[PDB]
Amino acid sequence: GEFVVEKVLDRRVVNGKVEYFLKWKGFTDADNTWEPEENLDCPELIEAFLNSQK
Amino acid sequence: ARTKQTARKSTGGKA
Repeated sequence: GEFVVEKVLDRRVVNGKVEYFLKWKGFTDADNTWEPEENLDCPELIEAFLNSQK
Repeated sequence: ARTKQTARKSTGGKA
């Protein structure tokens, strides 16, 4: 299933890949999960999240 | 006006 994500909450690196702790638009805010940038089709949310950290 | 972004759930991990 390809589900709509609202925004990113957090980021880490597992096994060399980069996973973002999301917040889904389709699901509840606590039902959020870690999805890697390779599976993320959201460049907007990734950029905005990095802009938030800086 | 509706900012929807798509993401696919990583069911497993191709190592």
